[PDB]
Amino acid sequence: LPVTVEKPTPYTFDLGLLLANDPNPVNVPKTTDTQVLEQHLASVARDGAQVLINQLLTTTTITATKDGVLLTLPPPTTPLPREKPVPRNLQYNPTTGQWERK
Amino acid sequence: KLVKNSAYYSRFQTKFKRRRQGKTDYYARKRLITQAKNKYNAPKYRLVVRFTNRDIITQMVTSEINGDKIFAAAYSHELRAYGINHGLTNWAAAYATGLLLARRVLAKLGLDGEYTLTEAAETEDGERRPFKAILDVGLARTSTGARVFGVMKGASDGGIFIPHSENRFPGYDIETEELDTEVLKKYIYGGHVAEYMETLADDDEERYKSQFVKYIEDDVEADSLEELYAEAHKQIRADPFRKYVSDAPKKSKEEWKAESLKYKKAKLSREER
Amino acid sequence: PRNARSKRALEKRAPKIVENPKTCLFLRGTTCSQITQDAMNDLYAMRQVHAKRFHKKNAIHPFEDATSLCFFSEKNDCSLMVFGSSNKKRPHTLTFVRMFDYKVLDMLEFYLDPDTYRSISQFKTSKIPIGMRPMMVFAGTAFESPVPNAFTMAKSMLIDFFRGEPSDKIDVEGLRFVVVVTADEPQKPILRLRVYGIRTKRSGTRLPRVEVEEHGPRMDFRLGRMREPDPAMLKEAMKKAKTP
Amino acid sequence: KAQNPMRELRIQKLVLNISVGESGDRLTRAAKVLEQLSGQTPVYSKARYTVRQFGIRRNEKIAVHVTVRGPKAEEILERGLKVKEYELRRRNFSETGNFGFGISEHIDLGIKYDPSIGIYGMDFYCCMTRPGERVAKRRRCKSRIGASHRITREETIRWFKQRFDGIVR
RNA sequence: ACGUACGACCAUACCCAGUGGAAAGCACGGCAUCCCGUCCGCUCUGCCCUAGUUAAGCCACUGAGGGCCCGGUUAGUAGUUGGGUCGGUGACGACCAGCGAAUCCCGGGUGUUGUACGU
RNA sequence: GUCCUAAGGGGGGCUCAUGGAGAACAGAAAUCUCCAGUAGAACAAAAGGGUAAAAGUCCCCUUGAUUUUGAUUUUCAGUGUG
Repeated sequence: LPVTVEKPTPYTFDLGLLLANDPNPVNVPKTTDTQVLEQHLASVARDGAQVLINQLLTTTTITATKDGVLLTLPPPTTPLPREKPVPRNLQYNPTTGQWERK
Repeated sequence: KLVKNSAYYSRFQTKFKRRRQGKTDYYARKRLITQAKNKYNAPKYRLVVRFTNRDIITQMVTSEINGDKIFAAAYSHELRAYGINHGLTNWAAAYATGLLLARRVLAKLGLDGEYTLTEAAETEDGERRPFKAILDVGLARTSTGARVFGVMKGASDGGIFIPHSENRFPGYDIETEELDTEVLKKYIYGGHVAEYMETLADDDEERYKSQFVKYIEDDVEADSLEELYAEAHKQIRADPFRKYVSDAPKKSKEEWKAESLKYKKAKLSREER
Repeated sequence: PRNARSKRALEKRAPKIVENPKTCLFLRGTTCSQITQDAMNDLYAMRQVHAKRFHKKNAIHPFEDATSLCFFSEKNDCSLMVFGSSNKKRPHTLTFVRMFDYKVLDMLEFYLDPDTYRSISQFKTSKIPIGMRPMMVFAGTAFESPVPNAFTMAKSMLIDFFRGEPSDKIDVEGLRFVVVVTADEPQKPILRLRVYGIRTKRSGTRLPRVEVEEHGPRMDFRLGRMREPDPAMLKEAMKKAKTP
Repeated sequence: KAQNPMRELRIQKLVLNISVGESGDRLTRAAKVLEQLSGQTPVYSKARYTVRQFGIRRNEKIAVHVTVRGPKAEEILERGLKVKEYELRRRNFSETGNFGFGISEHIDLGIKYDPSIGIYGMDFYCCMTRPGERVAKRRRCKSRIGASHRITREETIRWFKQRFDGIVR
């Protein structure tokens, strides 16, 4: 089985958020069967997950540490709104030469 | 006045079901599974240790949204197949159970078609990483030399990486900040039970026969405890998946379904009630 | 802030250049269906770490008055909100609300299809560990509209809901679950929320072969009423503070 | 089902309390009496609130109590019943199987009189149980005690009459 | 189907009482030398699983009183806003719509479920 | 006119106000035991849903009274190891 899919419009990726955007249309079949509906949805999900794994394993640098095999992702680029706007009891004793409390 | 009125029952807030049953520390569990030093999205393993009156339960547990999942399990009654027949709830049986769990995890993972993403993105400058997990023993209070640390010590000796200190092993001294290896080795091969056997036989023979009636009946001696325990550890490390058959009555799963359905009490219907 | 714990909580609630992960509040109205409550429990399952839940009924209509939302957002330090309610006109509604400076930024209603809703308990597969963030896949022609519309609004809201905690590095073992949202441009289009578990197989090359299996809830949504933010406060919301 | 030997009544604990009401030497001498009677170190009890009319203050030690158990409990409770001549009252018994009495002289208990210590009163109370009290006291899986296992006032009176051959009036 | 150990919902699961529990498992229990902690081996800890028992815990069922959880009813109704239609000095008179209650009433119920090991 | 190893932190144990029944002095109010006890006490805040095997109250340890580094923010520096 091939590990690369072909579509008329290429995918767009945001590896900081692990986000893959598919601008190609999802031709949902006009049938009343849930089995063929979920099979088509899984096939689109299969293509989306395949291009996400291929992009992460080829465009991100790989470092093998003791924690595990880690991929250093780019910073996120999708614009998201923020949640908040941008911004004594101590004296000295002369006759003993020490410190003691009151 | 009656405090348990309609107002008290209306605003009554029940706790969690396992918290009412006194089995789960939900404060410690939340810190266990929702907190991590790193944010690499890696799965986390917890070694669950539980102690009953006649058995020791060691499990390899992953926490999911719908419920926990068990990776591997070792038991003190499976030690009967490994030659350990008495003292199934002491420190030595706990350490052997933790060693058995460690060998079963490594044998299941292959560290003793579908393939992982780690093998797909493996670099040539990469080595085998030890299996890492944290300890969870629940609500049991633990002093120095507790048996749950024997499960920790057995799992760490088997090859499971558990981050830990040595301040609670048997033989540790708080004043000198040192651990006595001879006392620990004495606990490893069951010398504390052997010393109790010799002390009781010298002092109170009637109490010695009552406490250790199974040892005398099966001819298990105090001096042979070290040889018996060490042979059990070798057999655990050799065959981690030896099958055990108990002396309980054995039936199929469908036969236990039919037997309990005969002894079950059916709920009364609406017409009957 | 004489108390040290109260001072630490005030500093945590204080605005920062690098913001904390967002907290979502799950609150239930006076009348709510059990399907909406099960959908609320399913959405809480993917976000157990960064969410708080209310257990009583609230006499709140979000599109009429949202003063109680601003009071709950200020008290609980929650910027995201999921609101569940039921009605004769709207049988199952999930009102997603996003807040900014303890004020209502934008809200959107999600009409859930009752006959096609399957829960996580109805799918007998291996589930996601608690605390692990899933990857996101958005497909369809409704997300690339030149004008800001409800589908782009729902895309940004679903991204913020499943964002989790940011990290510069990630393990390869934490790439086993994916959240798929499908919505196509056009009578009303159906927004379908799908979550899958990912299995990898040998394909004879360096790149693995990806296989999927249904894990999460099978949710079908139709977009309804939408409240767009004021552009002056919207501009302040998208102001990107430079990290020191 | 009452024939079961684990429904047999037995002493849970026996608490001996001396309330001098004032800290100082009198509390220390009362602590020495309780230590001599039992053989274990005593407990210093502080007052919860401050009332000016009684000479007490908050966080001020006013009472000393010692809980005596084991076979030492039956021999001390026997000493208390020897002072009281094995005679008690129905109003002394509680509703949950526990009972006790108050005496005024530990000299009558069997302790030789010392002028450096003196004579102090005592409050005796014996708590009763059946086997099964570990369920309500254990840390893990703590629960409540069922109604049929709870001791009634009639059962502990019948136990007191049968064991110590006493009289309840 | 039952029990145990981790759990998900977190009262349909809670408060009180009664009845029963085959098998195994939990559980009560027996002893304080060692590890350990207390005023007290109550708790915790250490040893025993041998001896006694389902009395309690636990589970199942039942019973009253509440409480709690659903669906219809209320009702697209009160209430709150817009829109004009002519009249009403005007307010508004009704009308069209957008949202959208609650009390009361009726009917049903008093826990499901994931993994692992056993019976 | 006396007494105070300061606060804080972590861990462990316990449940409070009040009411009823009782007990030599002890009698509305001194001390102890049992039961009922959603908090009706206390600690903080100013809930329109704060806290109950705790955020309350008692024990163990720390009391070290403001630790170190940073090519990174902001400000300052004719005394720029900043």
